[PDB]
Amino acid sequence: MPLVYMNIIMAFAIALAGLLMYRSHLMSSLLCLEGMMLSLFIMSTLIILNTHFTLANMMPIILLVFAACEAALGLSLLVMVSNTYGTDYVQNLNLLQC
Amino acid sequence: TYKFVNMREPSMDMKSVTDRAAQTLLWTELVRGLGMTLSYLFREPATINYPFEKGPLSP
Amino acid sequence: MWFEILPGIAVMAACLFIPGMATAHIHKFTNGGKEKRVAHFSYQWNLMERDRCISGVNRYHVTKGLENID
Amino acid sequence: TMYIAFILSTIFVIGFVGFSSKPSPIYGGLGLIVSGGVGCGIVLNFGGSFLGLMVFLIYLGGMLVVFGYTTAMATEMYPEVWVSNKTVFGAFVSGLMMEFCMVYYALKEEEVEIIFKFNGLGDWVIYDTGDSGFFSEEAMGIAALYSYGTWLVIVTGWSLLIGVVVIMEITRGN
Amino acid sequence: SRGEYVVAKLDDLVNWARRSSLWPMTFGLACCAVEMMHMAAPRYDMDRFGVVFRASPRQSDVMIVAGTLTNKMAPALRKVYDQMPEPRYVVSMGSCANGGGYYHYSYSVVRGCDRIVPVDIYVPGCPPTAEALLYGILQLQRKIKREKRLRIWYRR
Amino acid sequence: MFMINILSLIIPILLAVAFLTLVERKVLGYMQLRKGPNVVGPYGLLQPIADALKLFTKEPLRPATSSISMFIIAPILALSLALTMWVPLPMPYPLINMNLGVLFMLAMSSLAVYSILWSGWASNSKYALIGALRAVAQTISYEVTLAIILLSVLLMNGSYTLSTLITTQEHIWMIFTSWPLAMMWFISTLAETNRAPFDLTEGESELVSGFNVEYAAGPFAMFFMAEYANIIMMNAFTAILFLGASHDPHTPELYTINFVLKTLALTITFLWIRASYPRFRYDQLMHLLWKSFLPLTLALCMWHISLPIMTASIPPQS
Amino acid sequence: AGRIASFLKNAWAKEPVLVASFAIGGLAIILPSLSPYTNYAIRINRATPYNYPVPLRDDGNMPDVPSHPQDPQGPSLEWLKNL
Amino acid sequence: MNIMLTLLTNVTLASLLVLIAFWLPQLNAYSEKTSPYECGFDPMGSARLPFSMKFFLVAITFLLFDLEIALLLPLPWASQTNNLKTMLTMALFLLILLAASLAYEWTQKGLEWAE
Ligand SMILES: COC1=C(OC)C(=O)C(C/C=C(\C)CC/C=C(/C)CC/C=C(\C)CC/C=C(\C)CC/C=C(\C)CC/C=C(\C)CC/C=C(\C)CC/C=C(\C)CC/C=C(\C)CCC=C(C)C)=C(C)C1=O
Ligand SMILES: CCCCCCCCCCCCCCCCCC(=O)OC[C@H](COP(=O)([O-])OCC[N+](C)(C)C)OC(=O)CCCCCCCCCCCCCCCCC
Ligand SMILES: CCCCCCCCCCCCCCCCC[C@@H](O)O[C@H](CO[C@H](O)CCCCCCCCCCCCCCC)COP(=O)(O)OCC[N+](C)(C)C
Ligand SMILES: CCCCCCCCCCCCCCCCC[C@@H](O)O[C@H](CO[C@H](O)CCCCCCCCCCCCCCC)COP(=O)(O)OCC[N+](C)(C)C
Ligand SMILES: CCCCCCCC/C=C/CCCCCCCC(=O)OC[C@H](COP(=O)(O)OCCN)OC(=O)CCCCCCC/C=C/CCCCCCCC
Ligand SMILES: CCCCCCCC/C=C\CCCCCCCC(=O)O[C@H](COC(=O)CCCCCCC/C=C/CCCCCCCC)COP(=O)(O)OCCN
Ligand SMILES: CCCCCCCCCCCCCCCCCC(=O)OC[C@H](COP(=O)(O)OCCN)OC(=O)CCCCCCCCCCCCCCCCC
Ligand code: SF4
Repeated sequence: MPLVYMNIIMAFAIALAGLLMYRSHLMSSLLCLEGMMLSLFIMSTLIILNTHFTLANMMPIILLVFAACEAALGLSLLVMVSNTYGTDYVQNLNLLQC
Repeated sequence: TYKFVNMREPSMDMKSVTDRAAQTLLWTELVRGLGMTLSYLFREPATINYPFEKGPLSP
Repeated sequence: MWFEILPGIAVMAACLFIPGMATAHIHKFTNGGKEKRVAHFSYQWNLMERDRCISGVNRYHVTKGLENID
Repeated sequence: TMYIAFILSTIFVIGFVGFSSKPSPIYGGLGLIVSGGVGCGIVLNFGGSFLGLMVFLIYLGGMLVVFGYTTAMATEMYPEVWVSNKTVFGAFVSGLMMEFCMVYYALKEEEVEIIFKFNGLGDWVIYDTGDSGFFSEEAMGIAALYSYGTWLVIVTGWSLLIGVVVIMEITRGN
Repeated sequence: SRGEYVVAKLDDLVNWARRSSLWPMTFGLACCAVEMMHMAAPRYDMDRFGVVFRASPRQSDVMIVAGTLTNKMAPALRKVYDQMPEPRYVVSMGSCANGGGYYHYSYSVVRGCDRIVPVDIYVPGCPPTAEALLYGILQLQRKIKREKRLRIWYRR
Repeated sequence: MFMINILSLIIPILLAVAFLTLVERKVLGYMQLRKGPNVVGPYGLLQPIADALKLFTKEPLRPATSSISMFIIAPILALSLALTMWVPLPMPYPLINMNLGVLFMLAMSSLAVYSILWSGWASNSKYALIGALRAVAQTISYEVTLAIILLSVLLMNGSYTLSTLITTQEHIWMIFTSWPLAMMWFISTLAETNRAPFDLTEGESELVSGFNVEYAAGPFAMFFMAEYANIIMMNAFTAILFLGASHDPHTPELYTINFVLKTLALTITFLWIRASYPRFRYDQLMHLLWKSFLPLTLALCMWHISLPIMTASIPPQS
Repeated sequence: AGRIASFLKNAWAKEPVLVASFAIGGLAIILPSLSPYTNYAIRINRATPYNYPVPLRDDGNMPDVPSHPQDPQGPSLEWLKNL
Repeated sequence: MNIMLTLLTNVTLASLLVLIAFWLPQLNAYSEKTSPYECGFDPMGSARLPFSMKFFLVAITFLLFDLEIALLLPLPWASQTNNLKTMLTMALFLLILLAASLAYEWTQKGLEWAE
């Protein structure tokens, strides 16, 4: 494996660590979630272009489509939470307990 | 006496409906405004050459 | 009058002439008086590289022919 | 070599470090736009012009909505930047140091991570000698989404329509 | 001297730009503002001379104080004047701006905008005609033409 | 020689921008029964030079509440992208010949959106924020409609190369072929370039100068230059895409003259529209595209997908 | 038919944009299945030689495969020449 | 390489313009000059307070439609295939589903701004 794949995988790991470590805002977590799919897109297209898997070139587009479907879902949930509580803080999502 | 500034209703015959639909799809009144401004472009400007020319005054 | 606008439009047109004519002249100058080769595909690029190799001067636009084969 | 792909990969990682340290959604979106553009550059070097331009365009459109939402839902009196907060600066510096350590180790020797084995050599080395002719393989493979891949089109269209229905239903309230 | 010649030419060039590009702020207070509109009108087109209204104070060089300045309004006038970046000039137009005008002995009128801001040109009249205001603008341009900032600095 | 070509592409564009400022002043004046600038130079030819010198010798200030980093970056990004959009345009030979030359321009325009957003947010003022949000809405609407319209028109072409656009328009004009899409594209370019009736981000009547309310001296001049460069570039793109000019490979100057004349005609049409119409409301602009253009745009996209197949007129791939 | 005529009259007087949109979309869906040139477009796409025509090893029992490109055997684009 | 050089030239020219603008003229800054602008009066609140977004749903629909246009963009190359009928059916299917999304949102009043 070249160092390029190493950098892309490291970027994905950084974005994954960003999502799992909340600070205050739910929006920042959504941005971290969008970055993970960007890294996945880049990695998949790098792999496909290098092996000349011609029919697999349509896969990154489907990846993007469901990426932005998830982004839409997250934005809708964020607006509902903001309407309820006044802020997008993750601290307010504490009514339910384990 | 008095007059109504805006109390007219449009006719619903097919020719008038088609004319209104053509005005909607083809921006007829917008082109009309463009033509008016073009006419003013080709008219003569109304600017005096101050200070070499002065506006009229009275005693 | 309305023709006092023309010098400004004339200057703007003169400014807009410069980029295209300059690009055409530079393309012809750097390609031996001919059009810059368009290589949109690997086949065209391979043709350009072959032209560079066969020219003997490391320039694809130096074209060789029958006098060069024999 | 010129190491263009490696440099762009490093900039990609740095942008990820930024928006993962998470200063505030404005600067997170800025970093994500930078990362998207640099990734477009990376895949352009690797060959995919359409894919690079598409990912860049999609993320430019997406980050526009995020700006409007963080102006409305996710804003505070003093938005945090990387140097504004101790936690954000600590995370940013940690990510930068980890990336620089990996880069230095890979350049100095064939770095084998605890997960995968990486060889420090040419991205130009790994490329292929063969060539196509008078068509773009990537463009043809993407255009095969309609002739081939009728199933993928169906599931994708159904997902998009259901996504519209869902986002309308979630925000209904009442 | 060579340096004196260079600075004279340079500050003639700089003064020409400021004279020939004047951007008054969109700021009118009372009946004197209608004559500003008539100066903007086709008859005495101010756009000929490079005089163009800008709404934002950050993008204006001249403040034409045209109308009565009241006690309730003086802070706003000073605020926008301060927000105008330098070099900036003031043209007080009409009697109300110049002195008190018809409202000099009033509890609610500032007797002159020169109590609030440093005024460069005073245009008399109630209201001054559009030609009078245009003459004031030209006099301001001729006043700018005499400024020698680089010539002062070289001898400084 | 490539640096020389870059300079020949950059400097004349800036000169044309300054004289477009002058031309717009004079055209609006003569349509409003005035004369416009005619005092500074011969027929007012030195007015843009005076304006530029005044702006760049005036003092620029950073507001106390502003974010200085994004306050500075935004004009830089705006002007950089405005100059960059010109590099793939064939006149008749592009500076940079791209296989996908249209998607590059779409992506760079979508990036040019963010300059006004970041300048408005960085200024930290309410008028700037309102202008930025108006920009967000406007870009939403015009972006979707522009994407689909360009897709259909290039579908009549065969590829995404502007030289192939010239080859396609060798015989007739895309305006004759597809005039409805041409009308909708012209409206969409008005919205994209923020020209009247869609000048909502910098709407002086409602907001005091809009998003660049806090910008002064040089940084303001850069926003003005970027906007006018975008105007000229969009008009040139429209002229290439719909008003095709005959190309002679041995004497390319004729194509340059025709292209310049058509670009000037479209720019003058922009100024004419600004002088002729009132300003939209931004909710009415959003409802205009989604509820009027988007249905017709989708129907015309279906029509232009089907038409080459049913008439056996599919363009060559290369 | 009167109900349909009244509905179309009302739609053409209130939403001509939508009337035109639906008409164009319907024409786009229906017309290609009736045009006789769809097969011609398919054949033109087939006739384009993107890749190399690899020759066949002759077994002595291939009368329909030309020995030379100019031989009468093989596909003919005479229909495309006069089109 | 050429595109990188062009981008570097454009960015360098813009940065030089900013540098000249911020260093050539005489500077005189004080508290009143650099205060925020609110038509001459001090702002009551802050510009960083939340600014309600009355078109929040249209933005999400814009995200989804941006995906749709991304799917539609490779159509010029897909029209060179031999399966013209399948290509046409799939393209029309995608466009009809996009139109159906728009019609559903329009009738369910998703394009009406919040009051
Ligand atoms: C307060 O109540 C009121 C009043 O009061 C009482 C009034 O009166 C009025 C009446 C007013 C009105 C009716 C209108 C006023 C309102 C407005 C909003 C103004 C309306 C005006 C217009 C619509 C048109 C006027 C024009 C405007 C506003 C545009 C402004 C112009 C600029 C910003 C120009 C600045 C930009 C420039 C100059 C471009 C930058 C320069 C360049 C690019 C040039 C650089 C070139 C180079 C670097 C190249 C150099 C190298 C070369 C040449 C070669 C070198 C080569 C080498 C090899 C070395 C009203 C309504 C009112 O309500
Ligand atoms: C960061 C960018 C680097 C690359 C720059 C590339 C070229 C840039 C081209 C654009 C220039 C823009 C300005 C144009 C000129 C007008 C403004 C002007 O004159 O500004 C000059 C500025 C002017 O200072 P000022 O802050 O008073 O500016 C006011 C200027 N007027 C009056 C005209 C409004 O000069 C300086 O700041 C320095 C003057 C001498 C003092 C030197 C101090 C030491 C540090 C620098 C010298 C080198 C030290 C080496 C050793 C270090 C270790 C000990
Ligand atoms: C935009 C890109 C940057 C350009 C950088 C500068 C490039 C050169 C700029 C061009 C300079 C133009 C100077 C114009 C001369 C003024 C014209 C003339 O009319 O002015 C006369 C003389 O003007 C002044 O005396 C001096 C003007 C400038 C003289 C030359 C200055 C130095 C120019 C050469 C140096 C430029 C390069 C060095 C800097 C880079 C006085 O007339 P005026 O009263 O007003 O007109 C009133 C109107 N009336 C008549 C109808 C009533
Ligand atoms: C009807 C069954 C109902 C119960 C099951 C419902 C499951 C969901 C609905 C699924 C319906 C489609 C299933 C069949 C997919 C066919 C895929 C493929 O095999 O057929 C294509 C044929 O496609 C046809 O043209 C029609 C495709 C379907 C048309 C639209 C149907 C939409 C129905 C689904 C609506 C969305 C709901 C999905 C979620 C419920 C390929 O033809 P071909 O030419 O050889 O392709 C060339 C390939 N080459 C190059 C290798 C030769
Ligand atoms: C390339 C150069 C093109 C130059 C074109 C310049 C035109 C003139 C420029 C001045 C106009 C610019 C300012 C005007 C901006 C706003 C214009 C505008 O409003 O247009 C939208 C207008 C107004 O809508 P409303 O009145 O609000 O009604 C809504 C009811 N709910 O509605 C529109 O959508 C019109 C857009 C044009 C539609 C195209 C005409 C469609 C005709 C279809 C027939 C062809 C079918 C093709 C199939 C052929 C079958 C054989
Ligand atoms: C299936 C084939 C078509 C494929 C798709 C067609 C292309 C894309 C068009 C669809 C986009 C979305 C359509 C949305 C339709 C419903 C929207 C709606 O609610 O409209 C209402 C209802 O108004 C109507 O009248 C419904 C539209 C009726 C149009 C359908 C007519 C059918 C056309 C038959 C073709 C006849 C041929 C005549 C040719 C004439 C010349 C072209 C009015 O809108 P308002 O909410 O009042 O506006 C806001 C006011 N505050
Ligand atoms: C052929 C070879 C080349 C020949 C020509 C060479 C020079 C070309 C121009 C280079 C740029 C200008 C160089 C510096 C000029 C002198 C500026 C100066 O020192 O001004 C100092 C002075 C400040 O005032 P002071 O006396 O200090 O008072 C303190 C405040 N109470 O006064 C001021 O600060 C006055 C305010 C303005 C100062 C800046 C403007 C000076 C002239 C610039 C002209 C060119 C502008 C170009 C703009 C960018 C391009 C559009
Ligand atoms: S000086 Fe006269 S005209 Fe002017 S504001 Fe006062 S009363 Fe009105």
